[PDB]
Amino acid sequence: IEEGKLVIWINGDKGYNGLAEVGKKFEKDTGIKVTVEHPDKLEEKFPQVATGDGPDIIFWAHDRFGGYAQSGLLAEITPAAAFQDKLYPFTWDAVRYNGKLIAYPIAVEALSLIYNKDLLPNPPKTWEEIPALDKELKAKGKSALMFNLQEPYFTWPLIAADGGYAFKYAAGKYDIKDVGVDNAGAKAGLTFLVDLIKNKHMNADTDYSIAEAAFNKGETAMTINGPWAWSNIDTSAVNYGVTVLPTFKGQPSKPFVGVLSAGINAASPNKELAKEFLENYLLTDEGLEAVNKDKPLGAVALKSYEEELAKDPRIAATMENAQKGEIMPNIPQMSAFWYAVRTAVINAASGRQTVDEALKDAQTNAAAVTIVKPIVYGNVARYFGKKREEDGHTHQWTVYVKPYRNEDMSAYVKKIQFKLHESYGNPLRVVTKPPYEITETGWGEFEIIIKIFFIDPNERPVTLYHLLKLFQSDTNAMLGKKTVVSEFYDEMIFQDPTAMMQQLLT
Amino acid sequence: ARTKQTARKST
Amino acid sequence: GGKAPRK
Ligand SMILES: OC[C@H]1O[C@H](O[C@H]2[C@H](O)[C@@H](O)[C@@H](O[C@H]3[C@H](O)[C@@H](O)[C@@H](O[C@H]4[C@H](O)[C@@H](O)[C@@H](O)O[C@@H]4CO)O[C@@H]3CO)O[C@@H]2CO)[C@H](O)[C@@H](O)[C@@H]1O
Repeated sequence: IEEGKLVIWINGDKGYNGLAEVGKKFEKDTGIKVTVEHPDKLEEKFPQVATGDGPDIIFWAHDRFGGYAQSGLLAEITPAAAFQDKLYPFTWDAVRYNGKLIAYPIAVEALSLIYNKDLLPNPPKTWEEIPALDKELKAKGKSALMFNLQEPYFTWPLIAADGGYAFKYAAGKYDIKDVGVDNAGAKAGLTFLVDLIKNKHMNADTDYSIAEAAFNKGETAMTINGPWAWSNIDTSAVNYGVTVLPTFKGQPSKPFVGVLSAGINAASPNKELAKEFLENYLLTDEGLEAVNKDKPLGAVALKSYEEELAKDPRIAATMENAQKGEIMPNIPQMSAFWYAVRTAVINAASGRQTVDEALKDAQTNAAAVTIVKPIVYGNVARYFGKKREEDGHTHQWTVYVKPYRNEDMSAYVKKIQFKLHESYGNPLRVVTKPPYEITETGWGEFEIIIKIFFIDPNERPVTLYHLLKLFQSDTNAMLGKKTVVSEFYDEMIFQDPTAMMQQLLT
Repeated sequence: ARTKQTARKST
Repeated sequence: GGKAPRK
């Protein structure tokens, strides 16, 4: 990652232009250029890199930061007590993982019901009214309700209303063996969603763009969305209200509450510059104002500015919904939960599965523990000045497997076996301690079979296949006999590993 | 254990 | 085994 520069990653639905303005002010004072980017799937891309060209700062809801901290991707932020007192202590709790602060909290987010005051003067208090309301609106060429059915974030409040939950809290922590995805409450909620689609009140294909376009053109009376969505509605001709989500079975819809958070990349050489920008430029009245102006943040973590914005009824409604909802866990298993429920809702909504089938798989998938160990492997190969005439060897090479992160791989790896071509003596080379590598000379390329064994003999060994590369394929580097580096990134995946093995992997 | 379903990336 | 200068 380039030094004397800040690269920031924020999601494309947030005020990235507003953030850029805070970056320009930072550049004005320090001379340090801030580059704000909104890459697709940044929250999936971040671990793949973070890095070479990974960001200095990453923005997301707090739910994903626990997984990043487990992998060791985040720097422990070091805000002074004077600074911590300026933000709401609730927001600090959301960015804490294993007793340590791993991100700066920016703003509290919750979904609200947004409705067209011209089309729908009195919004419905219940989900159960919406079919009737839609039939009445369909007669006038309009629809009652359209929201993102592709992302479980938007459908969860309905699923959770009558008893759906992610992880049961027990013994002072989230119990990841107790998932609340296929109980009567969850089934009732998703069934109500599936029935809306079966009855033509909603369309399984509806995504963020379609719902937003539909509501903002006055085609649908209602949508479900967060504060970030208000800017585009302002630009439209729609008179909108932000209100409490409809009740289901007489119980409030329970949106998962998000704390938009800024993490500092552990690989960043600009940790001090990141601290300065986040503490003294973004998390200020003027800084949050520039971002909020672009796309509203919700209830900001900075007390001073939250008090200035608190009187906005749209924020009051946001916090009303937040209070009836649940703070998202930040634990690593939240990733698995979100993917499982995304599958369940899309399959149930499309009609590939029944509600019972879809939620039974999600129950299993949400509880499936996956531990990922990124690795690098391959070879370096150096050309001799000239061919050694005795055995015709032209190259010295090292084949190797290394952890991608700076860790002791021998904590979970028992041994690595490198199977060389028959032309070598003792072709089965076994390495029981690091470094996991074999150095040799030769004349020829050939496939090396690499077999990685784990301390738990029941944990199935990983087999890798590597073509030992001696000769450069690039023509200019071929003419120049330049040193060959053929190495590959890969991730070893451990599924529901034994208790012993989980400790060794973490 | 297993390798990720996503193809290996050259570095 | 498939060994050659380039494979
Ligand atoms: O499955 C294919 C899709 O995978 C990707 O989406 C994943 C994410 O990688 C997961 O982290 C998770 O997403 C959660 C998210 O963690 C959580 O914060 C919340 O996201 C809100 C966000 O708080 C809010 O600020 C605003 O941006 O809306 C977001 C919701 O759209 O909820 C998410 C779950 O809906 O799970 C999803 C899988 O659903 C990838 O981003 C997609 O492009 C891809 O299709």
